[PDB]
Amino acid sequence: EKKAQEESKIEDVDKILNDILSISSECIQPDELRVKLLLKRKLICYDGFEPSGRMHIAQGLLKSIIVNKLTSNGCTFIFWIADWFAHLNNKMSGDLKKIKKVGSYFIEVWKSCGMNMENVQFLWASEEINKKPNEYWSLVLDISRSFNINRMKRCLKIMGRSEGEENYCSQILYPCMQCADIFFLNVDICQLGIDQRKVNMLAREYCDIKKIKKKPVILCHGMLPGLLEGQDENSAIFMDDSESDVNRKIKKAYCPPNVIENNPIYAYAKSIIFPSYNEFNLVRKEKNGGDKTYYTLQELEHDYVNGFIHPLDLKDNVAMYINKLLQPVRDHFQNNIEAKNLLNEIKKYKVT
Amino acid sequence: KAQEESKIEDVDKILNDILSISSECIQPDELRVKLLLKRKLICYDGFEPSGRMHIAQGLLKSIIVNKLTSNGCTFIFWIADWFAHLNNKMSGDLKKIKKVGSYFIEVWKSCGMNMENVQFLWASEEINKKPNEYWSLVLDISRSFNINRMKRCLKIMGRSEGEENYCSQILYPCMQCADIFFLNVDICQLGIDQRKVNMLAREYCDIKKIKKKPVILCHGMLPGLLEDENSAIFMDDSESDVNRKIKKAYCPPNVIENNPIYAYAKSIIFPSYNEFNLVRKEKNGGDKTYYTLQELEHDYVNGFIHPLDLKDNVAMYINKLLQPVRDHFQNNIEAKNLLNEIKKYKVT
Ligand SMILES: Nc1ncnc2c1c(OC(F)F)nn2[C@@H]1O[C@H](COS(=O)(=O)NC(=O)[C@@H](N)Cc2ccc(O)cc2)[C@@H](O)[C@H]1O
Ligand SMILES: Nc1ncnc2c1c(OC(F)F)nn2[C@@H]1O[C@H](COS(=O)(=O)NC(=O)[C@@H](N)Cc2ccc(O)cc2)[C@@H](O)[C@H]1O
Ligand SMILES: [Cl-]
Ligand SMILES: [Mg+2]
Ligand SMILES: [Mg+2]
Repeated sequence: EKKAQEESKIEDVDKILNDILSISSECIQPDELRVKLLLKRKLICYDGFEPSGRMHIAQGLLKSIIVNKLTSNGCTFIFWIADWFAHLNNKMSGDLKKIKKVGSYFIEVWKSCGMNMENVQFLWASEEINKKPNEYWSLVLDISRSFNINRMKRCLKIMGRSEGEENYCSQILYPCMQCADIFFLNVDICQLGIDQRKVNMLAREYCDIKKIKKKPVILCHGMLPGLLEGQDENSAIFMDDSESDVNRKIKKAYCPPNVIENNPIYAYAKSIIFPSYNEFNLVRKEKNGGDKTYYTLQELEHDYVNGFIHPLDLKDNVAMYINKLLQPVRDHFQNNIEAKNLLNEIKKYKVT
Repeated sequence: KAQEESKIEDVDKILNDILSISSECIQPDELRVKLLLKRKLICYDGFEPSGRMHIAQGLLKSIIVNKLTSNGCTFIFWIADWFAHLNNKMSGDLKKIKKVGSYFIEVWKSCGMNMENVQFLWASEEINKKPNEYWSLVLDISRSFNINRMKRCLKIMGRSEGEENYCSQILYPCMQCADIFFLNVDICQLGIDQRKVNMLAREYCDIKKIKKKPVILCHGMLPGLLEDENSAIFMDDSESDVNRKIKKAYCPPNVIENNPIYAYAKSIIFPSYNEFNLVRKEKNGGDKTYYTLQELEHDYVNGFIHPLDLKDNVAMYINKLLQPVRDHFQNNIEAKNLLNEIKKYKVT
């Protein structure tokens, strides 16, 4: 009993570790993630969002699957409404009133994205920062003392900017603040897209500079590609798209036969549809011979390169399953009259 | 009647007194407009608690502040504690920075600034009272200027572009620029080494279409004593320290430019006594009382005043002006322990 209780505990951490890594395109030190799973408390994870218009399905549907996997494995998750960051980054022409409306719309979508809200929080940056402004801004100032300008300009990607354009001082303040959020929120796991990893590597550098041994674990998820080959409004599906809009965008999306690399249609099947249902039921023509079910990811790869999966069949299955997962969101913005007028209000905004 | 004619008399008199502080006031005509809107203008200067107080920040500041406050203005001493930490002063130790700040207040209250129209404000304390307004302003300023434009303000921190440029060197001038608006400052009265960030604040007004623009009233920099601790006189120097540093100081004959000894006589001693009594042996020219700066300058450039004679009187005058400060830190026990504490601090 005394020995058997140790063996089950070790295998318990091993399986929790392995399926947390399954949703990560890359993890900065899986050995550190195992150490954090051995602590008798829940791990704090977070992702941050600039309210700058309609919601990408990666931020609604893809996020719901990741947060569900983390909260079922001893983690709590924070949605960070980066309102002040969107203002600093000139989103919505910097209009703070519009940013807050888009933030409220994001929370309305997330609340009906099929997530489990028992261990999930929605926190607003400006609210939390002004609750403890001495601690927060002292962190920001101490981070600015630690890195030079060129080191910080390597984080431009986290705000969708580049060195080719005019670099405003806000592009130095922004990554200092995002880096400070990681410690301000006492985050254990930084669960953001790979486009944010530069500033998360910075936070780990800051721990070694300041001799902080509680370094955050970076658990970056891959970026869902654009629908067109080599990746405006038709580049991805959004949470408010209708059943007709999804079918139209998927129909003209890039889906090369017998090839899965850079295939956004297949990428939707692997990252969105499959983890939602834990299977993929490929329905086909009325008599040609379809309605087949898959169960793991490895057999999905082997059969698309095999030719048993036609492009029109994969696209129509992807488009159909995307519409099923989006229907709880459409139903909420149809029956709940207050959210319906909220959606109509933010759709009249001009995307900057 | 003739009561309107005496109104321009009062305004033009205050104009002349205030404009005498700076050699290049940014638009004197705007200053006259501010005085007609209200007499109680708000002036400020800001200080990093980074060690012992330079006499420019004590004896020279007192000359400037009392000129402004006697004309109905308010003067804010901005004890820039967070800026000193951001600039790596006192090894960034905030507890020692606060200690130096308290010592700065004790010097100022004993060298002519214990008065109702002077306020001692701490940066961290005031920012934390209205943090949403302050930091929103810092962020909006950062959105309005690019990196190269902000790196021009490096001089306000005592840095240069040839050294390693940290991100704190971008945040610092954003926060100093915000202070001008946060404090509702009418007149920025700082040394000319701070002028570039004040010009930035006026650019920010034109970008934001803000009509209330600050007037920049920058005073000249006292040159350094050398051509460390000996490159300047400090408010806590003893008589022997002042005499030693003056004697070994730079004082080129016939040349007043970059002359710290002549600068102390012209900017500190002459305004304090409305004269300069040059004590000399008869064979060296004999005692002479200077009533104007024009004759003082003419005599020095023509060789009538040898540098040794100027040094001896300047050192004697500096020691007489530091006497209220010394008596305060010698007699007041709590001020004595404060100075003794900050003396053993290492500078960085
Ligand atoms: N196609 C895709 N596939 C997979 N993941 C994707 C996307 C995508 O597409 C996009 F164009 F909409 N975004 N994301 C991910 O969603 C989240 C928000 O996105 S964001 O608004 O851009 N956030 C920022 O810019 C961050 N500086 C905001 C921020 C601020 C302070 C913090 O303390 C933490 C974060 C981040 O995690 C992103 O990685
Ligand atoms: N030799 C001299 N002759 C004539 N004036 C002199 C000096 C001298 O010598 C020196 F080395 F000690 N300082 N000053 C003047 O004293 C004051 C404070 O000086 S400081 O501590 O350096 N503060 C800074 O630099 C400022 N960025 C701090 C600051 C921060 C936020 C604000 O909202 C405003 C200001 C400023 O007005 C300076 O011009
Ligand atoms: Cl506030
Ligand atoms: Mg007072
Ligand atoms: Mg004599």
